[PDB]
Amino acid sequence: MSAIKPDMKINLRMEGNVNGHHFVIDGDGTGKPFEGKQSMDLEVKEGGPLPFAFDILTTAFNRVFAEYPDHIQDYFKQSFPKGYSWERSLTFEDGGICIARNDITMEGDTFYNKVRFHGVNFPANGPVMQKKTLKWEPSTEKMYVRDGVLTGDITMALLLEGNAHYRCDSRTTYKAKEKGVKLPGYHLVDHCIEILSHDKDYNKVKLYEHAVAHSGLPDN
Amino acid sequence: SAIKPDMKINLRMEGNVNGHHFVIDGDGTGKPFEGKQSMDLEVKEGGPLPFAFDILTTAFNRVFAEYPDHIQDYFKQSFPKGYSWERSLTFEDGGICIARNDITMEGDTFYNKVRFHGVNFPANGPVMQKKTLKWEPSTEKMYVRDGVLTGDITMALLLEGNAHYRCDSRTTYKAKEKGVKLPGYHLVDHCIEILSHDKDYNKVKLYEHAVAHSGLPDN
Amino acid sequence: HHMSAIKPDMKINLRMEGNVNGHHFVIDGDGTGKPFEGKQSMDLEVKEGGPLPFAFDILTTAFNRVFAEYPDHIQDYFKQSFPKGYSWERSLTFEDGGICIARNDITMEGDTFYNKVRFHGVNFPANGPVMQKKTLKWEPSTEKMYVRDGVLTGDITMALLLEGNAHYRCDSRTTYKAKEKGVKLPGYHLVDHCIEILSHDKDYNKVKLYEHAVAHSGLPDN
Amino acid sequence: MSAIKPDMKINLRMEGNVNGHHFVIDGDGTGKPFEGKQSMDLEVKEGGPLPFAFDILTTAFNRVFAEYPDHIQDYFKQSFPKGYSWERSLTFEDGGICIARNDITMEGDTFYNKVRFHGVNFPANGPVMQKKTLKWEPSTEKMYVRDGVLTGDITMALLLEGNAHYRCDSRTTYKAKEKGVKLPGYHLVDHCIEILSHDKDYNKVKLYEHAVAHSGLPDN
Ligand SMILES: O=S([O-])[O-]
Ligand SMILES: O=S([O-])[O-]
Ligand SMILES: O=S([O-])[O-]
Ligand SMILES: O=S([O-])[O-]
Repeated sequence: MSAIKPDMKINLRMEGNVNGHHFVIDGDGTGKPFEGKQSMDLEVKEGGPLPFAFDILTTAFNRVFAEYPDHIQDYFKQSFPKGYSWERSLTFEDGGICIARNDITMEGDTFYNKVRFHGVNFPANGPVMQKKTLKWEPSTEKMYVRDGVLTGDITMALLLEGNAHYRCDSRTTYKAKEKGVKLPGYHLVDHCIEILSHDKDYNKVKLYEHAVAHSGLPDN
Repeated sequence: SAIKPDMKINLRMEGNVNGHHFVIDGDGTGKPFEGKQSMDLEVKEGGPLPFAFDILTTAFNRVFAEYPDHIQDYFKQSFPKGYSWERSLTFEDGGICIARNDITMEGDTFYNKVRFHGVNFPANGPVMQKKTLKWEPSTEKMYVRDGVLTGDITMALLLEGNAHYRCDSRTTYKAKEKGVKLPGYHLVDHCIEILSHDKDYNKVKLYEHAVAHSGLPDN
Repeated sequence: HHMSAIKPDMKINLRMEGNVNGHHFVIDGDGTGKPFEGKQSMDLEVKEGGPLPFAFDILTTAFNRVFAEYPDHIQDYFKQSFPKGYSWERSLTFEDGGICIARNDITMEGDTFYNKVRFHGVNFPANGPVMQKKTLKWEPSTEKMYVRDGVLTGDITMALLLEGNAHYRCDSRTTYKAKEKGVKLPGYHLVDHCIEILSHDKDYNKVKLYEHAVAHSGLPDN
Repeated sequence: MSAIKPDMKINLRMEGNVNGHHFVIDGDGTGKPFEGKQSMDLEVKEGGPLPFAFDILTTAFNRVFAEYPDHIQDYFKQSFPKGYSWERSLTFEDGGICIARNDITMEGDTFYNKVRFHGVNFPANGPVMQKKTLKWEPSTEKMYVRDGVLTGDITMALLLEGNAHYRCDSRTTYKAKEKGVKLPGYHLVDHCIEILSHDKDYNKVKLYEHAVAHSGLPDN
């Protein structure tokens, strides 16, 4: 009966374009949906080595991996077996702007992800093209309903070389495939994403994320 | 050393939104180390306010935040000298607000010289029409930007009709005593609430609670 | 410093592949124009994805700055970018959250320019003017051309006229990069724009587009 | 039918607070409304010398000084003799944000301007606090009505040392004092502001503006 199982697999294919540079990246990972933890092994098939910081791709690599408590409606786990899809905009503080789409589907213990990524106006001397990023700092997403659609806004920062921070503002719009899926009320989703390991050219990447939902102070 | 477990709070706030001057006085208390604080507010001039009182609340001290041991408390170490902050509020309908505050301490009480200015609020907007309900809980991102500690918040106002209203805020904190160590990147959980008020919002009770943390998985 | 190889009467060969709100489409373009008068006209034709569930207007500026009246006192970065050609990247930010990215690779071969165009929009509200197709007209705008991070960049403040006398704000930044080296960067200058849909069918499967652009250096010398 | 003379005098006094620095500037000049030109001598009464770039203030130092054609409704000259007021937000690309107000009342032959200005969050090493600005480039104001109010949005740029540019996005709201003043349609207003002369620390500044209203191409 259960559409969401304790241990599930993740199959992902990304096709993208940043500043004209086409790229194709494959993923194959595992995760625990009810614990909000997933890990994935990536491998760029085309366009390696990448000319930009790999970090800007990480959040495009499923909120069905998040620990939802009882008092908050879990929109994403209720979206399967049919699945869902999202759209995202990434506005960086130095002009660089990205859009991204993902169409998620399920078969058995496996999620399938059709991911698209596009970025423009990234300056050559910028920390993205200079590859001076280190990690995404831990963040907190704001979930709320906007125009009948579950939307998530995140203020977010990249750690740069030299104790500097690089600002990125994101908006995601989630839409279930099935009709009649209960939209949740306002809530927060704490995030944490990390590159566990990589080779020199970032042709091989192991990514890990942890996400938890809550109602904020003083409920958490 | 300079901050007692219980403190008194005094706040004078003059402002202008859409050409409307106003003067508000605040007298309340709070326990800094526990991260909680309360305050009674009175519109001594400009009442009744033709705009939603909620936009003023965040202007009405991060020293009232529960900081752990593993995170540098830049605000509690800014005393007895005190500190200042500037702020910019950017609402989604075009309304822009700026604010500043000088925080001092003579004895056991906190003195706050706050100013507030807001422009370009739409007439039928949820602010000038008082369609707001409360500030939804948020998370401030603390990080050093150009040698100055900076807090950025994506906060949302709950409106009437189960709708939310966007506001992006950037605050720059500056300690008076030169030498106060800047903290690393960290988060500050926030929850603000109007506990009680009258019809025309002349007398208002405000309450806050702030907890600092390292985020996942250290929170 | 060399011959632009751009004759006063040029042709345009365009093909756009794009995605908006998950909806995929393919559009082809055929038109003519005069680079020295800063005027051009094109016949668009939705090959795939028709009919478009969104406003056609958001696509129109994606459908070449080589068609702009540049005075000889202002450096014409685009005309001197040929015969090698150039390419641009653009971000479109609407006031309701909708964000578009677009890029065009422009080449010249003989008498005709060629455009490989891509367009991507996200986060448009279901009841916004775009998805409801309540747009009417691109108001005349002025693009601010200047070198930024060693790259010629243009910033505009655009507005769509809606039904009911309302305006739909949009902020656009375009970056321009030449394929050949040695092309001189211009100083700050303005570019006046006026794009207009002259004719179309009901479902906008076939559209007739027109642009007129004139560069200048603002008051008082304009 | 508005009692606006071809040659008018301008009286002005600004009180402001940028970066915590309080200041007072007085202004006295003349202008030609139907030719859209105006000149003004400025004097720093308090706060001198200003620790920030003077250029960020000049845009605040009256749109009746704009040449309007006959096919465009001149909302500003139709607001007198009762006068009008405006509000403005200045958003810079580096985080610096300014608000500004002015109440304009006409007393016979002289225009009076009660101006207020406030600026926050300017980086210590930005071109403003370092005073690296050279001038405002000529721009174009997009006038249109939003929620029953005349509004102008401008993409303007400050020329910096080395011929770099410093972006600023601005929005102004105009409100006539008298009820039922006919709102104009979408039109453009070309601007140029130029500091003609100044003293060492900008305590005395000669300012000039030239504004012309039009309806864009091909009317240009
Ligand atoms: O970033 S780490 O905590 O996964
Ligand atoms: O803690 S308060 O929200 O009751
Ligand atoms: O308008 S002034 O810059 O000649
Ligand atoms: O160029 S005219 O047709 O707007």
